[PDB]
Amino acid sequence: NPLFESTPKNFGIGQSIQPKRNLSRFVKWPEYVRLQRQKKILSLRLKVPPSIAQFSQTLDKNTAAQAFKLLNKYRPETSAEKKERLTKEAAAIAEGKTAKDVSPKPVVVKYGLNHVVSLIENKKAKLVLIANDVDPIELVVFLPALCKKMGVPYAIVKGKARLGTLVHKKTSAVAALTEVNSADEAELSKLISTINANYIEKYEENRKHWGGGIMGSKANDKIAKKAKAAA
Amino acid sequence: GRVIRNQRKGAGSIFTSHTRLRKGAAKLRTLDYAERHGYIRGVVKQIIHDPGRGAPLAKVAFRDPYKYKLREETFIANEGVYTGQFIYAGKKASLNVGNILPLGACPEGTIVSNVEEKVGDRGALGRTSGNYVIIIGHNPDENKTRVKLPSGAKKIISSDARGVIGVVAGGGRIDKPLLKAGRAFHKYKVKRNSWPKTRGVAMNPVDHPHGGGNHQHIGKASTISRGAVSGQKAGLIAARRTGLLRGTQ
Amino acid sequence: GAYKYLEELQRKKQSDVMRFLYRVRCWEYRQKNVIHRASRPSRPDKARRLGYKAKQGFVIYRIRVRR
Amino acid sequence: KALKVRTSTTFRLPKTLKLTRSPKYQRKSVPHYNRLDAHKIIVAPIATETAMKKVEDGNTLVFQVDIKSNKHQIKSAVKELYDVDALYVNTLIRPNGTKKAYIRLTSDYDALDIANRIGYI
RNA sequence: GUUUUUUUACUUAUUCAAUGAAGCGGAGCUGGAGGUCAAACUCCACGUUCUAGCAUUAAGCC
RNA sequence: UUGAUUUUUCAGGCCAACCAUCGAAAGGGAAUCCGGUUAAAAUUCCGGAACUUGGAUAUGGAUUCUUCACGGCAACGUAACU
Ligand SMILES: CN[C@@H]1[C@@H](O)[C@@H](O[C@@H]2[C@@H](O)[C@H](O[C@H]3O[C@H]([C@@H](C)O)[C@@H](O)[C@H](O)[C@H]3N)[C@@H](N)C[C@H]2N)OC[C@]1(C)O
Ligand SMILES: O[C@H](c1cc(C(F)(F)F)nc2c(C(F)(F)F)cccc12)[C@@H]1CCCCN1
Repeated sequence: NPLFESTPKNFGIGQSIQPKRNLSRFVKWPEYVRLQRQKKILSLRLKVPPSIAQFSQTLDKNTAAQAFKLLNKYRPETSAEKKERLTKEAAAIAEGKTAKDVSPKPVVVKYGLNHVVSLIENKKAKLVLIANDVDPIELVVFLPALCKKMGVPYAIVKGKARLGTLVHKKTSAVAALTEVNSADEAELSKLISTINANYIEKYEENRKHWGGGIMGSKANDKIAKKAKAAA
Repeated sequence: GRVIRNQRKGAGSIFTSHTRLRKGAAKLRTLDYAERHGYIRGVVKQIIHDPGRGAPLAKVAFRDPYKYKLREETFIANEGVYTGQFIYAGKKASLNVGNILPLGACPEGTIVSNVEEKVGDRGALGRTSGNYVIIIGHNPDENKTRVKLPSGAKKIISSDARGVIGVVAGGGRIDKPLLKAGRAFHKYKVKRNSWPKTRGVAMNPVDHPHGGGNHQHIGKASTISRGAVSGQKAGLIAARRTGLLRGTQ
Repeated sequence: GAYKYLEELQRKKQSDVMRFLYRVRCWEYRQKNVIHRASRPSRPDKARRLGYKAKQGFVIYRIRVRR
Repeated sequence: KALKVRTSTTFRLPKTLKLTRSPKYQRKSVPHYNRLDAHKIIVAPIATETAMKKVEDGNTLVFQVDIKSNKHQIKSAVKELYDVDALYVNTLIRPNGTKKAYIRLTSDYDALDIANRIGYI
């Protein structure tokens, strides 16, 4: 016991060498890291026009979970599922029968930007989900206005990768429903009522709301002290 | 005509500085945490001659704050600094000859050398033998200090800029005449190729604007516009006045 | 489809939306090398009109040139 | 969310797996045979009067050798061709551009007997 | 209501500088003050100065 | 760099300030001398006597039960002496 003394190190200026602290704040990151962080910052600093600022307000966790719950019951055919349907149809036509009979009409999610745009323009889409992170943004920046003019309920959802895995792709810009089964019409109606309150009913007043204009943490510190001085 | 000697100097071929025997550049320490917030102690190891320079240099050793390692710095030696002396650099450093302090921490009238124009540039002003910078006044609200330079000019510098207390050593070189072309030869042998100098009026017209004529004479005014072009700027460039200076300035 | 909308939108280079996009993208492009590979066309409709297809063996590069 | 601790400010290229080549065809169909075998290393004996004097006295055999061969290859080559052991090999590039080797045999061998057996004396 | 001039605020464009991108910004502990009169409201500091030594690979506590 | 494991795979740990390369037959730089010998070579051959570097590895010695040697006031000494 008397041989285990306490030898406190002194880390003041001019004293013992500084210990290994966590210096992640001071790291010299590679150039691509710095570029992608400053891209996000610069989009926050400037004034964002309302057309782009629309995409900043996405469905909350709960409503998005409900949307993807409904929307997962209508996923497209995988390669294997289509393969089996095709062999079944081949059997039917090697008999006297045809393909239309043995396979029911499909009721699936609709994806693909050109396809979904043309579905909206024909008033065939009942619900459109738009990814918030599409780049270049002009691919979907007009979509809320189009859906408004066509009276098609829409929601800016989070995740082109989520929409992608819904339809067995890496990413998907949009996802749409043209129809659902009789058992699901109630939940689709409730979903549409919930999202219409934030998106299609607010579209005209969001047309007037600019985004961005947000300063950094140190600049917000300077403003706060100026606000307390006059206080 | 021909490219004049003025113009040839900028290509830097035979006119680059002769630097083999030089002893490293003389700079202050980098502004680090210790100098911003407290002070750091170093010890003078050597006072050495730097060829091409009139002022001696001081080799001063410091501990590295962040790793087990010794850091050597090359300072311009002020008069009275000796080998073995402890040197203190930082915001909290005492007002002693050889110490490095922010200009805001020095009272009015303090003599200081190797002063920074901008904070952290490691020294720009008052570096030659016998010269120094005087602190004239402080403007704490603006965090500015007013100083007097060797040329007589007055300047405003940030109070966070540093200087070294005292007068640069080696002062008084110019009080003794060189006496000889050979002494001038040995002087520039370790500086650059600027000596001897042929007079422009002793050349031919190809060589210089002053060349030629059946007597040696300039032939037009030697005062040249600031807006003149290269090949024309020989003589007294943009002179406000000429002739013997009489009276105060 | 969407390509017609993109065509007509890219003709409004002085609208606030396009001015914002051009500012941000010009800064980004100016941060990268004078010549760099682009992972995809920034104007897919324009690229389609000029012969691009989203196939293997089609490549997009970006370059800045002094004015 | 769970962020790395970095005790250095220098970011370095991370370590990634380096695979060995597994080509789907070999690049050279037939490997080359030995380019300096013993018969190409030793070109011919040198039997000038000066050379044979070195044979008679210093137990040294004198040969013309390939310009590209070194002392190790020459030692091995005489071992494989004549079953002798060299004490050393001294080499020389002649003014006509060919290489000459002065090979002194160990005391276990008689250079004159080996030279008679090789056939040039 | 849109427009010219002047002035001055901002920071992300752009520009200058330093570094092996090491301690920035804000808050808070600890103290010392300002006589308090409501309880912490303002301020300031926050481990190194007789000496040409030594400080590196954490002790200790839960 | 080790601990080794053979499994030609691992397990860690230590750091990466600096370091492409070229640039001297007078600068820097591991180590050879004497005698003899040829028509013509020699600090290169022959005879004798050494040295340096890189490696392997055995014996002898030295060290350790006060574990990593003793002596001298000291300057310092020694065949060794983590
Ligand atoms: C004249 N004195 C100035 C003083 O006025 C002030 O300067 C600010 C400067 O800090 C601001 O700017 C600074 O701070 C902002 C932000 C953190 O507030 C940063 O975004 C910016 O990069 C930085 N340069 C600049 N936008 C206005 C100057 N008057 O601070 C610096 C100073 C030298 O003391
Ligand atoms: O401003 C003056 C002053 C002069 C000088 C001197 F000229 F000697 F270098 N040095 C001063 C210093 C000094 F640099 F630290 F020595 C500090 C403060 C004032 C000084 C006077 C001197 C008497 C005491 C009051 N300050």
